[PDB]
Parts: sequence; C-alpha cells; structure tokens
Amino acid sequence: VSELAGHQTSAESWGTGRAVARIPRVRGGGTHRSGQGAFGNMCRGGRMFAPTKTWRRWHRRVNTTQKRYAICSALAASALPALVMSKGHRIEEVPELPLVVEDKVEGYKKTKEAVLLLKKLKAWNDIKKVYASQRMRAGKGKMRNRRRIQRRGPCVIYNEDNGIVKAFRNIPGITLLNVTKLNILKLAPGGHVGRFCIWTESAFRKLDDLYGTWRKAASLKSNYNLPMHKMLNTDLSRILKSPEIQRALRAPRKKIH
Amino acid sequence: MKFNPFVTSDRSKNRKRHFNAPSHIRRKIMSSPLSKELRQKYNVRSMPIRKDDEVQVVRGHYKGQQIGKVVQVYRKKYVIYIERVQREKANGTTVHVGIHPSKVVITRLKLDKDRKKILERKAKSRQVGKEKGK
Amino acid sequence: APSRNGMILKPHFHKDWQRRVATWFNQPARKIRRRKARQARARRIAPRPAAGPIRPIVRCPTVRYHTKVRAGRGFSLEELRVAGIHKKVARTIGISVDPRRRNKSTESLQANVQRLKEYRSKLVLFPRKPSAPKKGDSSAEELKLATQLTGPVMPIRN
RNA sequence: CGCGACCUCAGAUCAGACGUGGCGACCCGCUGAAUUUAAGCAUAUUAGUCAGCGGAGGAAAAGAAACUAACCAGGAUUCCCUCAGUAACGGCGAGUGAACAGGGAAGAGCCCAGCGCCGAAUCCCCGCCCCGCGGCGGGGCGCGGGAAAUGUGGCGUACGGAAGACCCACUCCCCGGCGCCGGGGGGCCCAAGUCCUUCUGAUCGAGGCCCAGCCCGUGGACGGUGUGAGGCCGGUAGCGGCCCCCGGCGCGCCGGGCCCGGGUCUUCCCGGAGUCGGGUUGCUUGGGAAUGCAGCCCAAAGCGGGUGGUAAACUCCAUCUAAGGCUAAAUACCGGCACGAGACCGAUAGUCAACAAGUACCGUAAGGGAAAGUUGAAAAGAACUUUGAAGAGAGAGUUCAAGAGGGCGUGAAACCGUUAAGAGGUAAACGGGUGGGGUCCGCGCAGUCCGCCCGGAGGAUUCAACCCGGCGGCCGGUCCGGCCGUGCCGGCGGGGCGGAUCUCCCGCUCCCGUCGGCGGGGGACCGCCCCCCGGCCGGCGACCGGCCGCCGCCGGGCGCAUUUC
RNA sequence: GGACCAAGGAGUCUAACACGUGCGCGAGUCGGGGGCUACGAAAGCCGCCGUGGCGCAAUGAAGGUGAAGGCCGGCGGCGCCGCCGGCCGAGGUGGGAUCCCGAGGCCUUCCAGUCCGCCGAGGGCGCACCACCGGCCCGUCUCGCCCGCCGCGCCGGGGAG
RNA sequence: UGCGAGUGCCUAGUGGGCCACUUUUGGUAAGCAGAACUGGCGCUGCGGGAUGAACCGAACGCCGGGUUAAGGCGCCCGAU
RNA sequence: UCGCUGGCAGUCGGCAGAGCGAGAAAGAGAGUGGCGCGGACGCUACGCCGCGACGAGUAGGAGGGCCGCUGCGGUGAGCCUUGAAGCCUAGGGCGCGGGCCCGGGUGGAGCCGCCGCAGGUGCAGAUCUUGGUGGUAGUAGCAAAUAUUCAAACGAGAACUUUGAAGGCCGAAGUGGAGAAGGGUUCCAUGUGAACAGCAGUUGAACAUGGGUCAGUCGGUCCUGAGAGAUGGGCGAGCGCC
RNA sequence: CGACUCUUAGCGGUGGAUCACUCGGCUCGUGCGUCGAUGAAGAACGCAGCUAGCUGCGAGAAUUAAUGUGAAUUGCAGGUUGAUCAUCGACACUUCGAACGCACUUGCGGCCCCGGGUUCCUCCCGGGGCUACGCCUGUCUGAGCGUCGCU
Ligand SMILES: [Mg+2]
Ligand SMILES: [Mg+2]
Ligand SMILES: [Mg+2]
Ligand SMILES: [Mg+2]
Ligand SMILES: [Mg+2]
Ligand SMILES: [Mg+2]
Ligand SMILES: [Mg+2]
Ligand SMILES: [Mg+2]
Ligand SMILES: [Mg+2]
Ligand SMILES: [Mg+2]
Ligand SMILES: [Mg+2]
Ligand SMILES: [Mg+2]
Ligand SMILES: [Mg+2]
Ligand SMILES: [Mg+2]
Ligand SMILES: [Mg+2]
Ligand SMILES: [Mg+2]
Ligand SMILES: [Mg+2]
Ligand SMILES: [Mg+2]
Ligand SMILES: [Mg+2]
Ligand SMILES: [Mg+2]
Ligand SMILES: [Mg+2]
Ligand SMILES: [Mg+2]
Ligand SMILES: [Mg+2]
Ligand SMILES: [Mg+2]
Ligand SMILES: [Mg+2]
Ligand SMILES: [Mg+2]
Ligand SMILES: [Mg+2]
Ligand SMILES: [Mg+2]
Ligand SMILES: [Mg+2]
Ligand SMILES: [Mg+2]
Ligand SMILES: [Mg+2]
Ligand SMILES: [Mg+2]
Ligand SMILES: [Mg+2]
Ligand SMILES: [Mg+2]
Ligand SMILES: [Mg+2]
Ligand SMILES: [Mg+2]
Ligand SMILES: [Mg+2]
Ligand SMILES: [Mg+2]
Ligand SMILES: [Mg+2]
Ligand SMILES: [Mg+2]
Ligand SMILES: [Mg+2]
Ligand SMILES: [Mg+2]
Ligand SMILES: [Mg+2]
Ligand SMILES: [Mg+2]
Ligand SMILES: [Mg+2]
Ligand SMILES: [Mg+2]
Ligand SMILES: [Mg+2]
Ligand SMILES: [Mg+2]
Ligand SMILES: [Mg+2]
Ligand SMILES: [Mg+2]
Ligand SMILES: [Mg+2]
Ligand SMILES: [Mg+2]
Ligand SMILES: [Mg+2]
Ligand SMILES: [Mg+2]
Ligand SMILES: [Mg+2]
Ligand SMILES: [Mg+2]
Ligand SMILES: [Mg+2]
Ligand SMILES: [Mg+2]
Ligand SMILES: [Mg+2]
Ligand SMILES: [Mg+2]
Ligand SMILES: [Mg+2]
Ligand SMILES: [Mg+2]
Ligand SMILES: [Mg+2]
Ligand SMILES: [Mg+2]
Ligand SMILES: [Mg+2]
Ligand SMILES: [Mg+2]
Ligand SMILES: [Mg+2]
Ligand SMILES: [Mg+2]
Ligand SMILES: [Mg+2]
Ligand SMILES: [Mg+2]
Ligand SMILES: [Mg+2]
Ligand SMILES: [Mg+2]
Ligand SMILES: [Mg+2]
Repeated sequence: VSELAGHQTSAESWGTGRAVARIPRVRGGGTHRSGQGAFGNMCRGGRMFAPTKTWRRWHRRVNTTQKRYAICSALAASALPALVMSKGHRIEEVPELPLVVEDKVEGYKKTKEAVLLLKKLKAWNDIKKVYASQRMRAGKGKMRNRRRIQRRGPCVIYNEDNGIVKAFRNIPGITLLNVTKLNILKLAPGGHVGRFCIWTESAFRKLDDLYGTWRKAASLKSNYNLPMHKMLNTDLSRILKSPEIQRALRAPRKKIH
Repeated sequence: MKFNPFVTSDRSKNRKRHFNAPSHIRRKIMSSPLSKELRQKYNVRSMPIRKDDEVQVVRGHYKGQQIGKVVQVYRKKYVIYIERVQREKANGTTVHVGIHPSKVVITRLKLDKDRKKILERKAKSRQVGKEKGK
Repeated sequence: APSRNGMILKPHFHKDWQRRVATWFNQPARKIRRRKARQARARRIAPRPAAGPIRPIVRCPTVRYHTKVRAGRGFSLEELRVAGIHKKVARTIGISVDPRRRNKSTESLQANVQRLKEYRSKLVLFPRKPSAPKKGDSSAEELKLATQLTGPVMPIRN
C-alpha cells in the first residue's frame, strides 16, 4: 500500500472533556470531514494495522541436490500407469506408458499434423477432456486478467527444436519441455506427481546422460548420482507372506473376549 | 497466444481504448461481413460500413431476409440505422432501432474510387498471404 | 528485558533504517541489461577478443594469498621494453599497459615477457587499408580464418 | 600653457552576446535540532538525520597515488559479495563501528604552468567576393582595426624530456562538402461456421456435422457484440506485405589540413608557498598523547617533502611526489514523457480524489478540505380517457420484467403501518418439564419384503454331456529361446573419464651443432565406466515369447425335454 | 462502559538469537554475488566461478604454544634418559537395552538314535548414557636434573607435583 | 503398607491476596494492623444454614433405578 | 480422554482341512530302525476391534477441527438463463458445537467440492469510526419594544396580499430623508408558487426570464505627512539584511 | 368482544447493508530522460447558434494551414475538386508573472518614424518601433597637482 496512506491529514486528539473518545480528529472547518477521526486502523479513512511493505520475504531458496531429487521423483512417478490415472489423464488407450516416439516428430511444423500424431497415439481424449474443462474462473480473478481456466494436458519432451514448439504451441493444455531444462513446476502441476509425458527418442536416450545411472555418475552434471533407496523391496505383502517370516511367528489370537 | 511485449492483454486497458476511441478508429471498429457472393467475387471478408449500403439483419428481434439501406451510421453509440428496422413510440412517432454493425451482413456495397481502392488493396494482401502460405 | 539463558544482542536498528531500504527486485533486469550491453560491445568490436586486452601474471600481496597468481592491471614498462613492444603501440594492438607497477625479481619479469611474446606470436593483424597490405600485417590465409575468442584471452592457471 | 603617449577609472537606448526564474525522485556544498534510548539525567544516542539556504545534469560526484602494504608484493575512480557486527570508540553504560587483502561488474587514460628553443611563428572583430546554411561555418582579399612581450601558438610533463651524431624504416592520417551500396518513427492491409436442429426477451448456450471425429491454426491472448464466441468484428501469429521520413555503420568523388618514425651514444634540462609543517581552539571520525575540516598565531626546505594507526630522540629501510586541470563505462532515480505486468484493493476498500476533486465548503491568513458509481438489450422514459388548482391518483400502454418509472440493479437490520393468530393486574425477557392450539410435512389412511423348498396351473429352442474356434489363469521335477542385475568370474578384447603413479618429442631460457634447466605434447601404469566374446549365479511378482499339460470363460453346432429357465 | 441496527475495527512484517521438529547431503556443506543458455522477473547449467561463510582445535592480555604410552636387549652417565632396533600398539571400574553360548527339557504305544524349531539354570562380549578414577593440550605456581648447536647466548628444549 | 521409576530441554502466567479451628504480637476494642500450622475462597458449581465468596456435607461428562451425608418432617414446603 | 505403548496381514479354501483363553517354560513337528465344485462381513493399517479406570476449572499451555472468509496451483468429461451469487422463510433434517444440507419465495450471471499454498481471515463492548433509526413527543416551545377593525378587488383558495375608511405608534439625538466601510446585482419590470422565508401566503432581499450605472467643472489620478523603500556603501555561508 | 400493550408471520414503507459488476487506484519493471528574456512554471480575463461547470483554445480564440485518413458531427437546429478524426514540421499566440520605460491606480512618461490635424506650425488624435539590472569583448566620448616625453 502507499506508505503515506491515511497520514496526509493533520489531526490531533481533542483530549479529555468534550464528551468524545480521545481519537484524533480532523482540524476544524465547515465540511463533512471535520472533527471526524483520522488516524488509526479503526477509523473510516486512515491507515490499516500493519501497512504491507515491499521488503517482505517474497522469494524462497531450496538446495540444488533436493531440486534434482524432486525432479527425479517426478520423472519416476510419471512412468507408473496408476499414478497418471490418479492424476486424471485419459490414457486407457495409450500403447505403452513411457510413450516415446521417433526423432522425426521434432521436425513437425503444422498443428494439423501434430493433431494427427496425437490422434494416432490415442492421446486425444486428454485434449478433449481439456476442452470440456474450459470454463470461467470463480471470484475476483476475473477482473485481474485470470478470467479463463482449464485443465493441464499432456506434456511433450523434446531434445532439439526444429519446429516442434511452433507445431504444438497452439493446441490447448500442451506444454513443451526441453530435456536439458526440466522443471518441477511443469512436471508436477499443483505439487502432485504423475503428469502424462510424451518423449522423443533423442531425449529419452539423453536422459540417462543427464542424470547418470546407478553405477555411472551424470555425464553433464558437475557431481551428481541417483539417490539411494531406503528400502529396495517395497512389496510388503510378498515379504509378509513369505516362508522365512511365517516360520518365525507366533499363532494369531483372533478370538474376541 | 500474444507474444508482442508492446500490446496489452489488460481488460481495463482494452475497454478504455474501445470506449474512448477517436472517430477514425470507430470507423474500423464498426465493420460488417460481406455476403457470400460478394466475398467470393471480391476476395474480401469484412468491410467498414458506409451510409448507403444495403444489408440484412442476422440476429435479434428483427432478423430476417429483407434488404435495408443504411440511413445513418451513428458512431458515438456504435450503431447504424436501417430504414425498415423501427418501432412505434407511445405518442405515434416512428423511431429507428439501432443495430450493431457486427450482427449485420452486407448484400450490396456502394462503390467509389476510395472504396474500390480499399477492396483491391485487401484482396491483394489476402492473395499474397495465401501465396506465402503455399 | 533479558530472559532465561540466551545471547545478548546489539541490533543496529536505532537510526531511521526504513527511509532507505535497497531492494533487489530489479536484479534480473539488471543482469539482462548487462548481458545485452556485453553482446552489443562484443559485436561492435568485430574480430577482437570479447574480454579485452591481455593482462599479466600477478602474485597476491599478503601472506594469506601470496601462493596464488591472478591477472593484473597491465604489463609494466620494463617487461614491455624487454619484449620489444612500444609504449604507445601495445594498447593499440591489444596489450594492457600500466606505468605504475615495479619489477622486484627476475622470474616474474621473465614469465610476463614470455607471455607477451607468445601473445605477439599468436595475434593476427589486419591491414589498415583492406586492399593495401604492409610489412607487419598478417596474410589472407589467416585473415579468412580470424575470429573472436570467448572468456579471458589466455586463462591464468596456477 | 598646449600637444602626445601610457596607467588607473568613468559614462553611453554605443555593436554583438551572456546570467536571473521554475521543477527538484536521484546528486553536489553549507547550516543543523528536538522528540526518543539510556527504565531518572547532563557526556553519549537520536544524528551530519528532519526542517532551512544555495547549485546542476541526464545522471551527478569521484578519478589516474604526496596509495595500499611489509608480501615471492599489488597498482586510477565507481558499484556488488565478503572482510564484519570485526580492529576500534563508548557515564567502557546504553549503544555505535570502518579499512586492507580475496572474488566479481566495468575498464581508458590524458593536459598545463614551470625549465627551454622557434623573427608572435598566436587569437578576435569589421568591410568585400564565391560556397554552404536553421547547430553561422569554408576559401580568398583588404599599407583594415584590435588583443598580445606584465607572454599567444608549436615541441614538451615525471612513464623522464630536449638537442646533436650515427644506423634502420616510412609515405596506409584527418576533417568539410557532394554522390552511391545493404535500425528507428508513422500510415494501410493479410485464416477459418453466423452451417442444421433446438432453448431464449435476446443467443456467444445445448446436440450434431462420417470412413478426414465440420473449417483454420507459426493465429485457442484479449476486447466488443441483446446471456457464456478460436471461426460476427477489431485484433492475435508470421525473419508477413506495401507506402513515406530520419540516422548510422559502408562506397566513390571534390576540397582542404600535416609533411610526420624508431634504436644507440654524447651533451644539457627537470617542476605548483602565507603552501607544507608546528602551537592552540571549535566541530567531526572507529581513528584512540589528537582521522578529517576550519579559525587565529608561528612559518619552511631541496639527496627536500609526505606517509609507514602510541608521544619523543637517534639510525637504517620501504613507498609515493602535495599545495594546477580534463576524463566515458559499470552506479542512483517515490518528480516527468511513454509503456508492460500483478497470488494487490474492489466504492466506509484502493491515492484526499473511479463522479464538473485539490472541486464545493470553512479560516484575516499560513493553510484545512469533503460527500458523491450501477434503470434497461434498446428510451421503447408511460400517447390517450378521467378526478383534482397542482402535486398527486385510477384506468390504458412499452418492456421478459415497472415485483426496473429518470438518485430507477439486488434491496438486509434497527424503526413504522396494516392484516391474521394468540395472550394480557406482580415490567419484560430466560432455563427445565409437560399440556393446549396453530402452520406445514408424511403425498399416511388397511401397510414390509428378501432368498430356498413344496404344490398348481402356464410359456420357451432349453439343461447336462460331446464337438469346432477364440481368449485367459497356473504350471513343465530340469521343454526351448530370450532380456535384465544396485551380481560375479574370466579377455592372445575395443573406447571414454579421472589420477598429488611414472617416463619419447616440441616450445622457451641460461651455455662455445654441445652440457645441464623451465612449459607443453606423447607413452606406459592404476582406478572407474561403456561396448563385444565366453562361463556361473539370481530374477522375469516394478522386468517375457513359443510348444506341451491342466483348468476356466465366451461364441457356434449338436443336444429335445421327468432337464433348464 | 452500553439507546438501537448495519459495515469497518486491534500480536503483523523485517532482522538477529535460542531450542524443538521435517527434508537433503554429510567431515563437510551452502552459489545467496557473478557468468552461460506469453507463463518466463521463472527454470536449467558453472567447479580452475568455493572467493567466502559456518564447521573441522584450543588456550594466553600478549610475545606464543598447541591435544596416549608401555615392554624387550645392552651400553654411556639399582633405577632413569639417549643410542638405538624390534614388539604391542589409543584407557580403567560400576550399572547398562539388546546380542552370543548353553545343565537340561518341550508326550500319543515302548526303546534307541537323526534333523529342524523352541524354552532355558548358569555364564560371556557389551550400544547410547550416568557416576567415578586415571591420562593428554594451553595459562600459572613450586621443586629440580639433564639434553641441542651454524652463530655455546640474559639461547633453545625437556621432567615431577 | 502402598506405588512403575529416572532424566533433559524449551516455557507462559504470577510476584495487590483474603477467610477459618487451635498458637500468637501491638491495641480498650474493631468487619483493625502484623505472624506460625493446616484447610479453604480467589479459579467452584451442587444439598443444608430463610438470605450470604470463604460455615456444615459433598466436589461436577449426558441419563434411568436405588440409598444416604449435613439438615430436617404443623402449613408455606418433600417428609411423624 | 487416558492406559493396556492390548489384538488383527490368517481372507493361510478342493494345490482345502478351518485351532491358538488357557493355573503352572517350551512342537495340531518331520522322518530311521527295533458323487454333488461349495464356504457371510472384514483390513480408508493415518483402518478396524477388545478390555479397564477416569471426566471441576480463571491466568496460562497444548492438540483436533469433513468449523468458517478471501485469493493462487492442481483436480471434479463439477454446477448454471429449463436460472448462479445474494436475501427472506410458522417448511424437513444432521452435527455436543463451530456450522451445514435440502424445500418454498424473491432475484438475474456467475459459483462450488476435494488435494496442497497464501493471508489486510471470524466482534458485543474500546465515553471505538462512519452511516442510519427510535423512546423522549405531536412534547418543550413559536411571550423584549401598547394595536388593531370594517368593506371591496384579484384569486381554486385571504387572520396575514392590494385599494378605501377608521383607530394607534415612531415623534425631527425618528421606525424620516441621504452617504462612508462592507456587500455584489440584493436595484427595476414580467411570470411562478416544487424547495426556502420556523403559521400561511395570491407576497418576497426566493426561483425563472429580460433590463438597468453615461462627467473637462463629483471623486480617483497630482502633493506630502506619520512611515514604507531601492541604487552607491557595508554586512552576510546563503536566500538576503542594515 | 372492543381500545391499548406484547410476540410471530404475510404484505407495504423508511433505510441503503450484502452480492455481482469497474474507462479508478496501489505496487513492481522497462525505455527515454526534454523548461526559461526567441519570455518559462503559475495566475487573471476572454472565445461555442443555442453553453453554467469540466475540457480545449487566445481577438485567426471548443481553433487556421499542411500531411495521413476517407463520408460524417449529432441534444436541437443550419447548410469526394474532400465532412470528420488523428498527426502536427507552417502561421499565430490577450493581461500579469524572473517581467523589463517609472509605479502597479492601470496612473504618468520620454525618443524616433508613419497616417489624420497640419498642409512642419507647432499643438491635438490614431498607429508602429525603442526606453530594466548585472556582466563580457570591442567602439566612441571623457577624467586625474598618477608616470612621463616634446615644448
Ligand atoms: Mg484508505
Ligand atoms: Mg463471491
Ligand atoms: Mg517474561
Ligand atoms: Mg545596444
Ligand atoms: Mg553540527
Ligand atoms: Mg530517558
Ligand atoms: Mg522510560
Ligand atoms: Mg524525563
Ligand atoms: Mg541529556
Ligand atoms: Mg552524531
Ligand atoms: Mg532537508
Ligand atoms: Mg537556478
Ligand atoms: Mg535539464
Ligand atoms: Mg563529472
Ligand atoms: Mg572532476
Ligand atoms: Mg602522477
Ligand atoms: Mg582500493
Ligand atoms: Mg563471522
Ligand atoms: Mg554515529
Ligand atoms: Mg579491495
Ligand atoms: Mg570482467
Ligand atoms: Mg609558452
Ligand atoms: Mg463476450
Ligand atoms: Mg455450439
Ligand atoms: Mg464457440
Ligand atoms: Mg472471444
Ligand atoms: Mg477476422
Ligand atoms: Mg485479422
Ligand atoms: Mg504481430
Ligand atoms: Mg559525536
Ligand atoms: Mg610508532
Ligand atoms: Mg602535480
Ligand atoms: Mg593531480
Ligand atoms: Mg513478464
Ligand atoms: Mg462508497
Ligand atoms: Mg473513497
Ligand atoms: Mg455508497
Ligand atoms: Mg456496496
Ligand atoms: Mg459505501
Ligand atoms: Mg444504487
Ligand atoms: Mg426482475
Ligand atoms: Mg429489477
Ligand atoms: Mg430498487
Ligand atoms: Mg408487520
Ligand atoms: Mg388482534
Ligand atoms: Mg452511559
Ligand atoms: Mg538446535
Ligand atoms: Mg489480619
Ligand atoms: Mg484476581
Ligand atoms: Mg485449586
Ligand atoms: Mg467449593
Ligand atoms: Mg440464619
Ligand atoms: Mg438419582
Ligand atoms: Mg425447613
Ligand atoms: Mg476439564
Ligand atoms: Mg444484466
Ligand atoms: Mg488480501
Ligand atoms: Mg464485521
Ligand atoms: Mg457491531
Ligand atoms: Mg399542538
Ligand atoms: Mg404546547
Ligand atoms: Mg421575539
Ligand atoms: Mg435613516
Ligand atoms: Mg431611502
Ligand atoms: Mg424588488
Ligand atoms: Mg413556512
Ligand atoms: Mg530595506
Ligand atoms: Mg424471524
Ligand atoms: Mg449498492
Ligand atoms: Mg460562453
Ligand atoms: Mg484544417
Ligand atoms: Mg484533409
Ligand atoms: Mg496610488
């Protein structure tokens, strides 16, 4: 807010006596705004309680190592069909979930043939769902240039641009990501993992160079390796109903007293 | 999506620049589509309205197929008056009803040197655009 | 008022610190402006190095840092005349000069002289008049092969 | 006495110029508090801050060491990170508080006076001729007039310089005009549904448009249009188009300005005073036996002077050269001209001001300073009859709606009118327990179904079994084949990464093609990784294919009625 | 304090510190300043951009110094130090969650004996932590005797309490 | 005889008190002023003392049945 | 609520065999010799289930909110001109409560649930701020300076306007006639009766239309007074001052 | 029964909350970064057919010229060889104001030149151009028992 809002006027308390309430009053004169209450948050006019300042802590810092950890987590969760379904993408007719296409796609330059490619890959139901989900935003976002809202469509990861962005920029919901500049803000909208991504063959080949393997460090990071697992076999039922554990157990007591 | 860093997507700015436009901008804003045969023969899609163009009303209470000649283009209210779109006042005077030019299709233009110049310029620009596209 | 065990602090907030608070909201804009100006300079000097003239090897002064080397201000007059470049010609061909710097020992002198001579052997001199080559010019074969180099002209590595 | 120079000093509506005042967000120079904190208060803090005065620019100021240091030394200024809440200051209380070095942004250096040498080699103005001209300059001509020896110009400035002599090298500089070749400002244009059916007062809504899931899309930002539009319109996208004007980097021509360098030796030349410094006083600083500034007194030197964070003497070192001047960049910007955006406010909010707002209004004045947005899609703003003096009513009419009638969107509460119901001598209201009466609801008014079996009437293409085809789930004690390993073992295997593990060539420096030394390249070795070959192990339940076997399901035949439904 | 009603109305933001929780890496960690590549003023990268901050070492006003020892064998001046060479080599006591061993024993006719599982008197190696005893580093005090050499000195070093 | 113990951090509010049986100082005395021990009120409702901060009983989630405490049983008003 | 830091992965099913509550440690142990195709529910493990004891509270502390408000990122092939937000309701209900969901009416263009994020986020008070409305109450009051009556006219309308008559007052230091300061069109005429003139009005200093101020000889202009104020000069950091 | 009072509900008033809107603010960022004696900022007064305020303009006064554009403006009237808008480089720009002939009533002047008076003979009238302070370079006219030289 203006740092001088509500402090323009000259005003002072009438004091005790006068049968008024010791708040500052506007100095005299034959107007409505006269002896009326000027300073303080409770008055009509005057400042507010704590005038918001511009030097609030607006930006936050996070460690690079866990930036990379989260981006790896998002990529890992993007390749499990149940998680994409839970996120809501229509992928019931996708051939294989880590959907990778030929490098010739990177040379497209027409939105019509981009749409044809989506039709062939059977990912068009998601764009139709985005179309169905376009509507007006509720509240005072209307009059602040955020009038219209819609749903996130599938993302497309490319290695080198040769018109792929020109082709896919016009289709709603589609976002384009260079493989070497991945970001969590677009690979996990709303903080939720499992966005439906369509890869290009070159980008898919280059991904393990970017992030390294379990035994090989990243080739184009300064010093980065994949994060370790706290537990390797996460399937709990298989562990529990195994002969080794079933052997060293007492008999269950499931009779209710 | 708009990419020019010098034009506004700002709602209030657009409404201000529309409701406080000068007359020579009002003229461009008040444009109407040409009919099918006219657009096919002139290779032009839209055209600003003039005082003596014959038109059809497409939307509203008066939508129909009859032809009406514009009688005046009142650009301060962004309206035009067609000579048989009118209603009856309480006393008995007949009064025109204003129709926005965008809900009106032109069936016969009036042509002079400036009109022909504008039509040929628009047609040439469209043709070179198609040639560049193909 | 002091409380249970804690640290006793001295905040320097008793002046009017709020009437002068320097925020950094224009930091990205300043970075973009600086790099645009840098590119404009780099392409206004067409074949010349982007980082500017060559600079000599320097020891850091104090005991804390006297084991490292870095880049200096300019080549001194003594090493410049040992190498054989003229005072007024060094900086017109691309050699930084400062007349304030001494030369106490001989190894640093000789290292700077070697650097200067190697740079002189390396540089390519265009003709003053494009169709009129002269004695000290470079030939057309490397005139067609000349280009800019990025970063420091000869990185100083310890 | 007069006349004539010069020096000082006047007067002009003399000829031609220049300053004043405004704004003031950022900057430069003075002046300069007190609230406040110290739980009192006087030094200290607030604070070199508010207020006051003066002066600019598009930035200003600063700036090329009378520097930092004590190292193996750095090298103009300015800004950022750190140094650092540190050394230091402080009723040593409260509190205050830098700099060097290191890493970056930017990077650029120069000119006088003085000492000297060149016949004042210098500059200004008037008149005339030619050229150019909206930045008043170029050439020529004047026995034209002045400034200047009480010092103009050329060379030249601490990094040394000048002259002479000898060697080597050199004619690629600049500007004033003219013409020619390839960013900014303005103007006008450039895709596709008003398709069929159907809601509505109005559609931009709803459904559809095939086997091309209507058409465009490098254009699905936005705004308008009678609700809610990628295709109705303006725009949006495009290294898209066309038309004018201005500048630059380029080119050629004309003309003018200068006849200019480097190395070696010899001989000469070499600097800024009421200033530095000292005493004292006052302010200031972290600067403490005095950091900086100023007043007054004293008052310099030339191997001198300044500095080297404790006063002084003596003695060696180090490092600069004051008392003259100019200088872009990086840096600041709540005023101004344009712009773009927002996890901001939404008419008691947001600027005081969304509106005829610094307006009305109050004060002698300095100054103080409001309230105030919304009919409807479109005025279609209620013709006409009637009562009344009129306001104001009754009809009539417009509109989808007057239950929107000119302060008119929605229309809450306090308060009031009327209608209906109920009640009423301990003010009223309230908690717990019932009872009575009302208003509505149950769509209450003969009251649950759900499986299995028995019996009776029915009606079907009908059950079990068998055959043909498809799919699926589990296996093969050890079927065959693959793929993987955050596994291993080999290798007469082919590579990338790294190494504070070792050792042929090149470059450099010092030595009469030579010895020894420095930088790099090459080679070997080691570790890791990737790939090819071979062999074990594990998996195929984040990761399977085929044949066989079993089982299940579906479809089709065949089943023909004590079955099945 | 309060006639009544509506709207507004008061622990916020910055910086510092302390502790507790959650995440990543871990004797390291952190680019925040700089640089390179519509939303995007975001995001990504740099490692010879880790300069630097905090941590990894303390103590003294300062000059400064700066964090185990014992045994064997003989000698020089019983022991002790050094020359030596080798060997062991980084505390002890009590209490300690858990782990290890195991006298024996857990039935379907009776005996012998196998495997697996289990319980278990008693005995052990002992985490973190607590208490205590020793030991080592810096300052200081008291008492002492030796060693070193480029300069044998108003020198340097060492011991016990 | 009864009971699971030890131990470490960070921490708000408070720092005007008052009353009663027995002990007790000043004062003629005080619903006065000042102490000791225990329990209360403040922070606490409930049955009785007609009425009451501290008196007697008894301490509290929302309910049904039963029985009691202190105090009561002519009528108000449950119970001779 | 707390404790038991109790129980449940055993839904082990024709590849089957239904158990783990019972005073007193530990095997529903393995082996070596002597037809009919069938079997409820469950377990968002941050869930479900079983026993015990307990429940006062100001200052203060902590936990849980599928309590509530505004905005952002996700998501509901969410809702809506066949009716959103808002508002009213003797209508039906849920929740211990904060609150919420349906029905009816009015209204006419937008809104909400879930997972996270952010905050100018919940009012009964502050002689709180602004706006509005009551009882008081048709009450107090419309009492300083002697005074009015009759007839007519106009007018829809007369205690108050105008005309005439009558009776009074001011009483020449006036309730008269004229100027200065100040006011600024109030002056004059015509018309109107919404608002104002504290009753009313046919009237008005109200409102609306138009009009109206003439100079050699009245004043200013000219003079100087008490005083004010430049230049020369001085002082002054400076605006400037003396 | 009725009046009066109290509660609840319907409708109607008073009042203008809530909800939805928004040509306005606030904050951040970018580019530029420009006043004045050739008369600024500010102020006063005037200008429209019907016009108070706001806006625009200056006696050429809700604008002239020129260029672009290309048929309107509009509340009511009136009458394409270019209406209206925008741009804006030509022209114009009242009185004060640093404010400049002296003072600030708008009063009083002086000088030169035109046109009336005149027939320059002066007055009188109208118009035009000058008439501020400081300061610089040069010019002219000067001053000094200041320093001299010739007489
Ligand atoms: Mg405000
Ligand atoms: Mg809302
Ligand atoms: Mg405290
Ligand atoms: Mg003159
Ligand atoms: Mg001072
Ligand atoms: Mg104090
Ligand atoms: Mg105090
Ligand atoms: Mg005091
Ligand atoms: Mg004091
Ligand atoms: Mg101070
Ligand atoms: Mg100031
Ligand atoms: Mg000035
Ligand atoms: Mg300026
Ligand atoms: Mg400067
Ligand atoms: Mg300077
Ligand atoms: Mg110098
Ligand atoms: Mg420095
Ligand atoms: Mg520190
Ligand atoms: Mg200070
Ligand atoms: Mg530095
Ligand atoms: Mg740099
Ligand atoms: Mg000279
Ligand atoms: Mg729209
Ligand atoms: Mg449709
Ligand atoms: Mg559409
Ligand atoms: Mg649209
Ligand atoms: Mg279009
Ligand atoms: Mg278009
Ligand atoms: Mg464009
Ligand atoms: Mg001080
Ligand atoms: Mg000293
Ligand atoms: Mg000097
Ligand atoms: Mg200097
Ligand atoms: Mg942006
Ligand atoms: Mg309002
Ligand atoms: Mg307001
Ligand atoms: Mg309002
Ligand atoms: Mg409102
Ligand atoms: Mg309001
Ligand atoms: Mg309204
Ligand atoms: Mg309605
Ligand atoms: Mg309405
Ligand atoms: Mg209304
Ligand atoms: Mg009522
Ligand atoms: Mg009644
Ligand atoms: Mg009161
Ligand atoms: Mg901690
Ligand atoms: Mg007492
Ligand atoms: Mg109390
Ligand atoms: Mg208690
Ligand atoms: Mg009690
Ligand atoms: Mg009693
Ligand atoms: Mg009971
Ligand atoms: Mg009794
Ligand atoms: Mg409780
Ligand atoms: Mg509407
Ligand atoms: Mg907010
Ligand atoms: Mg409220
Ligand atoms: Mg309230
Ligand atoms: Mg009365
Ligand atoms: Mg009365
Ligand atoms: Mg009276
Ligand atoms: Mg009189
Ligand atoms: Mg009179
Ligand atoms: Mg009158
Ligand atoms: Mg009246
Ligand atoms: Mg004076
Ligand atoms: Mg009610
Ligand atoms: Mg409203
Ligand atoms: Mg007018
Ligand atoms: Mg014109
Ligand atoms: Mg024109
Ligand atoms: Mg006067």
